[PDB]
Amino acid sequence: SIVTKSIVNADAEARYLSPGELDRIKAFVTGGAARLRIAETLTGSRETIVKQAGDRLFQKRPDIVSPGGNAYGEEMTATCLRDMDYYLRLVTYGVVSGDVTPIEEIGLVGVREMYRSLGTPIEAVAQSVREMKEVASGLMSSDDAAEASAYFDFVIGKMS
Amino acid sequence: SIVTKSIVNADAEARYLSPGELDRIKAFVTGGAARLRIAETLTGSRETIVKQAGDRLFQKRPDIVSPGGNAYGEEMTATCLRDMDYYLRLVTYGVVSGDVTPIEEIGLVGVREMYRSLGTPIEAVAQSVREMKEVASGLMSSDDAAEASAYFDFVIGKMS
Amino acid sequence: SIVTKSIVNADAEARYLSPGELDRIKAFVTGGAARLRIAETLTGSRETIVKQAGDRLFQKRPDIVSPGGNAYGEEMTATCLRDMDYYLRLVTYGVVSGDVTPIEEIGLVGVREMYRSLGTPIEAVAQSVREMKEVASGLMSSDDAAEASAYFDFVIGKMS
Amino acid sequence: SIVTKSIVNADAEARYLSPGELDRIKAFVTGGAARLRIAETLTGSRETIVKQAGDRLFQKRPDIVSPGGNAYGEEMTATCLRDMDYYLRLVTYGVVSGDVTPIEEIGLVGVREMYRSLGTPIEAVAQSVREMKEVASGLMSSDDAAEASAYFDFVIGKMS
Amino acid sequence: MRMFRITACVPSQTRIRTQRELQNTYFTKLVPYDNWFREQQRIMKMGGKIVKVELATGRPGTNAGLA
Amino acid sequence: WQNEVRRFIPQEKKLTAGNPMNFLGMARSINPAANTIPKVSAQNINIEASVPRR
Amino acid sequence: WQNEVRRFIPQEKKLTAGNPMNFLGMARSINPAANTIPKVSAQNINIEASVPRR
Amino acid sequence: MQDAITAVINSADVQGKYLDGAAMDKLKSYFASGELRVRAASVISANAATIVKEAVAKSLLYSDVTRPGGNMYTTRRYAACIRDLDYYLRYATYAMLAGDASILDERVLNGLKETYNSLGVPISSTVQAIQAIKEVTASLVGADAGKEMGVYLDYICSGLS
Amino acid sequence: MQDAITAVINSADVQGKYLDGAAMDKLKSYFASGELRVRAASVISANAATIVKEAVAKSLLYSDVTRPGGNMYTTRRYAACIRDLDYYLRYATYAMLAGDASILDERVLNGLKETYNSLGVPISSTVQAIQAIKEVTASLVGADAGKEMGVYLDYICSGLS
Amino acid sequence: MQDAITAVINSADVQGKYLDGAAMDKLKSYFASGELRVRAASVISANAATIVKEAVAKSLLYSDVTRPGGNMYTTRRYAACIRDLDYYLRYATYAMLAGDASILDERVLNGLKETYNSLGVPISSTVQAIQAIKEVTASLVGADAGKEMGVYLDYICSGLS
Amino acid sequence: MQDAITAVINSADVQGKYLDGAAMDKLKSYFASGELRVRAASVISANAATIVKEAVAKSLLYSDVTRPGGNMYTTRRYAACIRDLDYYLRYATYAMLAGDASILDERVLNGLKETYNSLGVPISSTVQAIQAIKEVTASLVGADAGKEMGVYLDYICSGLS
Amino acid sequence: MQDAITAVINSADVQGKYLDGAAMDKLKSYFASGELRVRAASVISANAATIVKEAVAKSLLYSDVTRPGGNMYTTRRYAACIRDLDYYLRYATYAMLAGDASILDERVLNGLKETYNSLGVPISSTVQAIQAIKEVTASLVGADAGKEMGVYLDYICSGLS
Ligand SMILES: *[C@@H](C)[C@H]1/C(=C/c2[nH]c(/C=C3N=C(/C=C4\NC(=O)C(CC)=C4C)C(C)=C\3CCC(=O)O)c(CCC(=O)O)c2C)NC(=O)[C@@H]1C
Ligand SMILES: *[C@@H](C)[C@H]1/C(=C/c2[nH]c(/C=C3N=C(/C=C4\NC(=O)C(CC)=C4C)C(C)=C\3CCC(=O)O)c(CCC(=O)O)c2C)NC(=O)[C@@H]1C
Ligand SMILES: *[C@@H](C)[C@H]1/C(=C/c2[nH]c(/C=C3N=C(/C=C4\NC(=O)C(CC)=C4C)C(C)=C\3CCC(=O)O)c(CCC(=O)O)c2C)NC(=O)[C@@H]1C
Ligand SMILES: *[C@H](C)[C@H]1/C(=C/c2[nH]c(/C=C3N=C(/C=C4\NC(=O)C(CC)=C4C)C(C)=C\3CCC(=O)O)c(CCC(=O)O)c2C)NC(=O)[C@@H]1C
Ligand SMILES: *[C@H](C)[C@H]1/C(=C/c2[nH]c(/C=C3N=C(/C=C4\NC(=O)C(CC)=C4C)C(C)=C\3CCC(=O)O)c(CCC(=O)O)c2C)NC(=O)[C@@H]1C
Ligand SMILES: *[C@H](C)[C@H]1/C(=C/c2[nH]c(/C=C3N=C(/C=C4\NC(=O)C(CC)=C4C)C(C)=C\3CCC(=O)O)c(CCC(=O)O)c2C)NC(=O)[C@@H]1C
Ligand SMILES: *[C@H](C)[C@H]1/C(=C/c2[nH]c(/C=C3N=C(/C=C4\NC(=O)C(CC)=C4C)C(C)=C\3CCC(=O)O)c(CCC(=O)O)c2C)NC(=O)[C@@H]1C
Ligand SMILES: *[C@H](C)[C@H]1/C(=C/c2[nH]c(/C=C3N=C(/C=C4\NC(=O)C(CC)=C4C)C(C)=C\3CCC(=O)O)c(CCC(=O)O)c2C)NC(=O)[C@@H]1C
Repeated sequence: SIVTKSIVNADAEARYLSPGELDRIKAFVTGGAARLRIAETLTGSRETIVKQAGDRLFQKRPDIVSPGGNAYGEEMTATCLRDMDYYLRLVTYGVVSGDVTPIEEIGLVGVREMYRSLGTPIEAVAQSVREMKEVASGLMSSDDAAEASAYFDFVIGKMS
Repeated sequence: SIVTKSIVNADAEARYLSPGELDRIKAFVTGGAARLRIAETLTGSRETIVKQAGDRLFQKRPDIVSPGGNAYGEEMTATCLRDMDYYLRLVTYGVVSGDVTPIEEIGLVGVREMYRSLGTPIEAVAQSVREMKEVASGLMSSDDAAEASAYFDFVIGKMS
Repeated sequence: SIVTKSIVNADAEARYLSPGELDRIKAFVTGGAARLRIAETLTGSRETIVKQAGDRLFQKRPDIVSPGGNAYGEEMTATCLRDMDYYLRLVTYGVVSGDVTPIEEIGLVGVREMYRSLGTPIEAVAQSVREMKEVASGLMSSDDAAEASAYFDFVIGKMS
Repeated sequence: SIVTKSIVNADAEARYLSPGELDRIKAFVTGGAARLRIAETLTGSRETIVKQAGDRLFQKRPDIVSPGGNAYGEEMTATCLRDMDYYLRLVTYGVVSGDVTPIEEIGLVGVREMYRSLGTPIEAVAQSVREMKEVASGLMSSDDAAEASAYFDFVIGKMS
Repeated sequence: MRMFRITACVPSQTRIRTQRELQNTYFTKLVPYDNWFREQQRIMKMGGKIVKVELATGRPGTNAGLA
Repeated sequence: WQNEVRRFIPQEKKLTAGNPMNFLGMARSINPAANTIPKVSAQNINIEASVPRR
Repeated sequence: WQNEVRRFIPQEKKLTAGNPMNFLGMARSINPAANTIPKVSAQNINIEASVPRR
Repeated sequence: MQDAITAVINSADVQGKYLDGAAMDKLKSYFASGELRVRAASVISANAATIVKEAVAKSLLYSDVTRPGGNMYTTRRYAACIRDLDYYLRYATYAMLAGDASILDERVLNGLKETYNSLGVPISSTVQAIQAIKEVTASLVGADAGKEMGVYLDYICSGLS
Repeated sequence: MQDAITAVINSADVQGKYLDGAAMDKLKSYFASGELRVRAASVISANAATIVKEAVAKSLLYSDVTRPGGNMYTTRRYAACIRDLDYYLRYATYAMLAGDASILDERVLNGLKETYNSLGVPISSTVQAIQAIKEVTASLVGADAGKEMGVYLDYICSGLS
Repeated sequence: MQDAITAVINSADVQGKYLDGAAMDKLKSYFASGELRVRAASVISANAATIVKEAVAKSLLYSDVTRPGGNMYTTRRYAACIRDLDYYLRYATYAMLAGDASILDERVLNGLKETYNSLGVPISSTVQAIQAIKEVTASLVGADAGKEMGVYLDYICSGLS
Repeated sequence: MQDAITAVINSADVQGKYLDGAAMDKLKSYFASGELRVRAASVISANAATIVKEAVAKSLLYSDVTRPGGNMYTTRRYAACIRDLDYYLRYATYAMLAGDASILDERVLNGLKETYNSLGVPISSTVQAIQAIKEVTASLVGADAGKEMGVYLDYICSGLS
Repeated sequence: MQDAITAVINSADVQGKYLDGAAMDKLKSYFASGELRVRAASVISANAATIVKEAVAKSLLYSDVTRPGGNMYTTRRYAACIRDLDYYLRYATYAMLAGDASILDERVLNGLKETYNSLGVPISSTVQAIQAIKEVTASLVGADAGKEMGVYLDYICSGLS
């Protein structure tokens, strides 16, 4: 949350909130209607974004789905799409909160260790969330595509 | 009786029989014509409702009339109808008393140990009282049936 | 176990074990091998003893398996045989332990509350384990049948 | 008796005796002839038991019979050996009873307060019954001296 | 267990109670042997008088067999 | 030449102790004699002498 | 006179969000195209020049 | 413990003021709902055992908790669990009579979390057993009275969670 | 820490689903309150020395604790007291901006009881000090923003009590 | 609590199966232990106070604990000390008869360390008194029953220290 | 409990010797003070209702606790606070007659802070009530006799703080 | 910490003699264990990630613990649980090389229960994880080494639970 981030920075500097942080909170608290509209767009298009981005990922990288791959069977593919739904939910949470702190606290700290333990190619997970970003920007309005693509961008950067 | 219950509750905390129960005693002694009408209706139609209640009881649980059952033999079935007639008379005693303590004093203390010693299904006895309640509710006129339903539901609740 | 019941009695009475009681744990540990023989022959013949006991219960009490019954179904007879085998396990545990303590601690405390929640006849399951006693006396040697059938007499008397 | 202890325990837990307890009664009414034989041997040879035990007690603790003491004098030694005969008869009563409760309710309840009012060292009486069991095991068979020393053992434990 | 059947009258010396108190004023009760000395002492501390006491349970003069 | 797919579902579950799966087959082999539905009218039983009178 | 006999299985546990069983049908509807088995034997390859050099 | 009426009285007492119109129309809401609460009380008191019977039948029978190793195994633990569901149903009926959850706060949920943690009692299976009680009593007593019973049983679930 | 929107996000996250309509309604409720929270935070941040000055003058000065030998004596301890009430007012402003009292029992109330017990600090005197801040801020900013500030300040009082 | 026989019964019952040879061997092992524990408990019950009085005479008598200043001087707390040692010897004989130390951490060691910390009881001196009880018991009853009493008294020492 | 004379006896018994000359000097100092202690105890026992009356009047009436919602509100709680101050004055009289502040942590301060923390009793209001008690007592029995009352009421304040 | 060889060295040194025959055959038992322990350590250090990998796959993965709501949920908590199981496996391997659980109760178990209660870590789920490590190590290292590894892992389970 942007309020949580500004409070954390003000607490670290041991001071009250600056007017710049405070009217950023004002601007967010007025303009949150567009962000919740983006969140409803993603929630309504939850299944089709994951489905199309999964198809595009398996076209681009068919060796995560080949024999010997990490996600071979239909159940393993279902776990892949489950992780895609997880990260889409986190991007929706980041769009709503206005800051990447829920995404960091839930699904980006220790993701390298988790996917090392699972054997999963994290560069292919970055490709997966990249195709989710591409599909969402395709079916979303351009300013809304940029607003959601900021958080998609952060998830791509922290995975890769 | 409700007067006896009010006397017992006043004597337990050493009161002088407050108007909060004395108005209830007044309402009971004024409206006793309706419960006497209920009692004479049940007394007049006592045999039809107990036969239909035994019919629905054997419809739902024909174990007891099966050769292994407790009510088998056409004498034990007669004893079943006799016990159900006993509980119907207890219901009439309660509806002329105004409360649940005559049914409690006559036929609910130790009924569990009684039917444990007799080997009968006490849940099927409760089901028989349920069917007697339903047939009496069908025979009686709405709010009178709802008034008798408190005494019936007391019998099922303490039976089960 | 006989040692744990005697030591709970001595602990409550604030004394060491009485020399008669030490003499009787002495008698139990000298005569314990026959109890192990009872346990191993019941473990060897568990399926046939429960076959004969269930079949003769289904002959003797047809109301249990009659329509409307709690043990009417094929499923319901299967879970009845489950309860049969559970009480056989308790009898084997008791003849190993030398006392009634595992039977009462596992399958007798609260069993009336359980079986009245389930609607099952406690006299019928007592008849079942009595039939386990009689077929065990038929199948197993006569001298150890005294101890095994005696613990069966305990569970039928405590259950009925 | 052991039947009295078992019947007190069974009445306390408010049902019939467990087959552990009927096993207690069964083995007691097999071994009662042997117990009666042991008690008859002690009754027949009682005089050498009390006399030799008192003599070696006086050898072990000469302070008790030293002048000014409790047991000093022919009169006081006569009363002391009468106490020795009392205790030996009580242990024979315990042997024929099969437990230690007649021993308790005759001579071991209030014995500490008894000998404190009499000015009698209970540790010296404990040494006295130690020499009692020594002489009894000396002139008694070893398997018989096992249970005789068990009952003398209880006397030593409760009175020491 | 060699119980006593006693009856005694215990008045209230300090409070005027408004509940019914025959049931703990004048009462007949069964008291065990090892509790009876303490119970009779407790009545005599409370100021009540032992109206009557008899040995309903057990036999007097029994040396053994009292448990 | 296959990768064993990570079947997380508890299918082909080993029927452990305490299940009625271990007694379904013996219930089939017993095949209990279910009693017929008795034809008792419960309407024509006069409860004055059919009740035992001893 | 109908009778309600239950089953050895309990009630089915209600499927929740984190369980990938709800995505099994969508994975089937994808049906991802696997890759062909590669027919390379690697005995004929020679590691002195087939490694690139720039 | 306090019901809705004495909760209003105590809140106005701490506020130090008389009963304003919010207190009066909350009291009128309780007086409107009282007949429904009495009827639901009569139905639940009639069917107290059967609600628990069908709820434990449709929630945790023939499952791993009733299997050996599970915590509903043995007759002692099973009857303790049935008495626990009876406690939950009776205290939910009490809270439905009161119009307040203070009885659930002080007589039910006080110490129940660490009691079940010390006992090893499965919290999620207990919660879905309470959910089964909710569905049975909602099918039995009606939609609105079932909704108040459901929100009090869900308060028990949230306190136990 | 946690604010209102992160509380909504975590409440959706523990059950695993996305944000439904009720979550968006709570979000719009917080977005409606955000104007009041921002203006109250600006006012308190502008006047923050005057609030603790008036509170210490109203509740702490000319008493036994500031008479010599007390804990308010020995000017280092007085400056630490002014710093402590400044900390309380600043973190209450943080919780007022947040809409959730998680920062109060994370970064203030964690160990504060045994801090004051080890330092011999009068607990109810501190509680009176935060209540003095409460009516000073209530008179400063208004009834509703003062109500929210009062909620977080007496949350601090209840944690300290 | 639970003994060895009830322990192996419960270890069968957690999987819900009958007893196999892995139960048979240890169950016959406990039966082989048997009469040794019986006669050891018999002779301990014979001279029950005597191990205690030689243990105190060898270890606790004529030292700083019975000298003033020590926590065993005065008749009341030395009475409490010998009552404690009677309790320890009785419950160690209980654990020896049971064949498991469940009665020790169920009946003795629960809260004993913290109540001795509240009373200021010397932990090391109580441990050394238990060692005195152990050595007198081992000199009395023999080697195998002596080391059975030794391992249960050392379990008491390890729990208390 | 303990007084000055049994404190002398216990200090003799810890080191294990008899009563030396300094012990006799401390005893004679107590015997010299005992006339003043008896006179002050008689005056406080005669006027004990007036001390608590004037102390509550000068320290507790017309305050936030006495306004509704506070702890001094609800006449049951009001009379309980009066009874608490009566207990404080009576045990302070016991301590002044004794000569040692052991009766306060043996019979008053044992769990008292935990009691008031669980009860929501204002600690500083109780402390200033004790200050009013000792001021009224020192004004009544004089400065020299009121010195010991000041010692023990301030000991109550230090224990309760 | 100590191993079995320094344990018998210290047991000889505390009573102050040289190495006797009990020390001789205890050392012979440890040297006879020897090769088996060092080979088990070699194969565990070989496939170190394998046991924890399919142990989490066998026990923890695809359950309510790793679903939302559970404690295995979120990637930081997942990596923390992997770190904890690597800790447990490494320290169990260390205790296997030592022959004593001194490194277990001296490096792991002290404070672990209360820090897991502070963090809300499920003790039963960690126990099932340790059982999964026990089963996979039994499948990977053999029978005798597998069962002594199981002794050390369920010593960890008994200490933690
Ligand atoms: C045939 C003679 C009997 C029969 C039995 C019957 N049992 C059930 C169901 C259950 N039985 C148990 C019993 C136990 N749980 C334990 O842990 C132990 C040992 C300590 C026992 C003995 C339980 C818990 C159930 C409930 C579900 C389950 O199987 O776990 C039924 C089914 C009742 C239903 O409504 O489904 C039946 C019919 N029927 C009889 O008449 C005899 C008593
Ligand atoms: C004239 C000399 C100046 C002046 C003084 C002034 N001071 C106060 C108030 C207080 N001063 C103190 C001081 C101390 N606390 C300590 O621990 C120490 C060192 C030992 C000191 C010196 C305190 C605590 C107060 C608060 C009130 C109290 O007595 O507790 C005032 C009063 C302010 C008011 O409005 O209450 C004044 C007037 N003021 C000036 O203008 C001169 C420069
Ligand atoms: C005239 C009516 C009579 C009278 C009254 C009187 N009362 C006080 C003081 C107080 N009265 C209370 C009462 C309550 N506390 C509670 O919690 C409740 C229940 C809701 C009640 C009724 C209290 C707390 C006080 C203390 C002071 C305060 O204002 O809170 C006074 C004042 C006495 C003084 O010296 O301050 C008076 C005068 N006095 C009479 O003579 C008439 C008989
Ligand atoms: C799909 C594009 C890629 C991939 C997927 C894959 N994932 C798993 C298994 C798991 N993934 C997680 C992840 C998370 N847990 C969390 O709490 C969060 C944040 C909210 C995330 C992202 C977890 C825990 C698992 C374990 C199983 C479970 O559901 O708990 C697998 C299965 C691996 C296995 O051995 O079972 C797979 C295959 N694999 C690929 O190749 C793609 C790159
Ligand atoms: C009054 C008409 C004459 C009389 C009375 C007197 N009564 C008592 C005390 C007692 N009274 C009873 C009687 C009852 N207790 C009950 O609970 C009930 C029914 C609900 C009745 C009728 C009892 C049991 C006592 C003794 C216990 C008590 O004090 O409550 C006394 C006191 C006797 C004493 O010595 O304490 C007296 C004197 N005596 C007269 O002179 C009046 C003419
Ligand atoms: C049943 C839903 C599940 C469950 C139950 C279970 N409960 C116990 C035992 C106890 N239950 C309570 C609860 C309460 N006592 C109260 O007085 C109140 C409020 C009025 C409540 C809520 C308590 C205190 C106990 C412990 C006392 C006792 O022994 O009964 C057990 C037994 C645990 C044992 O070790 O015997 C069980 C099994 N567990 C399940 O698996 C069911 C899903
Ligand atoms: C002498 C008149 C008679 C008598 C004495 C006797 N005493 C002991 C040894 C001990 N006595 C005590 C008792 C006390 N502990 C205290 O703290 C106090 C005063 C507060 C007393 C009175 C204790 C503890 C011992 C043991 C030694 C120790 O200091 O711990 C003995 C020795 C017995 C032995 O076996 O060592 C004796 C002989 N006995 C008589 O016969 C005289 C009549
Ligand atoms: C004696 C070995 C050493 C010693 C002990 C000591 N103990 C007490 C008093 C108590 N001891 C206990 C402990 C127990 N309660 C139990 O139920 C059991 C066994 C299961 C034990 C071990 C308790 C509760 C008390 C207090 C009640 C009582 O006195 O019986 C004291 C007295 C403390 C005091 O002065 O108040 C002492 C001194 N201290 C030593 O120095 C000996 C080495």
